[PDB]
Amino acid sequence: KRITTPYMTKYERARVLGTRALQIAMCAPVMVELEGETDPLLIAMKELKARKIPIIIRRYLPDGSYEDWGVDELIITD
Amino acid sequence: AGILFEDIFDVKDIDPEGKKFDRVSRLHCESESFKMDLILDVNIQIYPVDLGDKFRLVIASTLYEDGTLDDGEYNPTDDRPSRADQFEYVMYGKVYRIEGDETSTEAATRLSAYVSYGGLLMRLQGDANNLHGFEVDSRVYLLMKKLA
Amino acid sequence: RRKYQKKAAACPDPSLSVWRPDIYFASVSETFETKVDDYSQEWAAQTEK
Repeated sequence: KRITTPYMTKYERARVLGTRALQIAMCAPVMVELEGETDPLLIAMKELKARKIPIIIRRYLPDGSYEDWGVDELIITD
Repeated sequence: AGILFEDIFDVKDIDPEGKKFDRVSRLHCESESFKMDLILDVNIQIYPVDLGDKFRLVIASTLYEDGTLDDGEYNPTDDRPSRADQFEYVMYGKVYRIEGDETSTEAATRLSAYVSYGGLLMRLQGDANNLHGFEVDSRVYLLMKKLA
Repeated sequence: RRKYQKKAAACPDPSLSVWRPDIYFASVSETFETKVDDYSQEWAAQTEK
């Protein structure tokens, strides 16, 4: 188990959507077929809701020892 | 046929609380046959109405005399025999609240109907079986025709 | 002796204190469980009537 919580921490989703808009901004393979708008800020919702995020989130526990979390393992919800 | 209620009506007193609008009157009217009671708003501009006037009332769940419940959206060009062609006054509607019965009631006599037609309020009361079919989220079409 | 010394210790320490509310479900604090309980037995008896 983990002494963190499977649940969506707003800073995580926000910052890593910034990271993914960076990713597809620069040279990065297009996983989800870009249905029009080239901008990955508008396709970032598509990335996430299609779960094309192999990104490794290094949640850091009190000091040093961390966790790693792929964003699908959370409770991303409305 | 889907007459959810019907009655004949004449009015007793029009506005008992001053005239405080422009396009509406707040009617207070009573039935004779059954001891119902109608409080209703009626645009007097495009439908003048007086005190001593009499009119028959009905409240349908559809205006088709085939009684089928097919309604997507009023399409203005269409024409076929509907229940309106004998009346003089239409209003779409929605019933949103039925009050009078609190607990497991041993005699549910007085039950009220609360309807507002897109902004015009209507209050009718009566028994607790005649006034049935009236669920929540229950569209009805008020109809009316002044009778001599 | 045992019979008595059983009923001597505190109503155990708060839920929030032993169970971290992130992991474990339903980790409410005292003056909020009283609230949800308030409304539970205050609405049901209301709505049925």
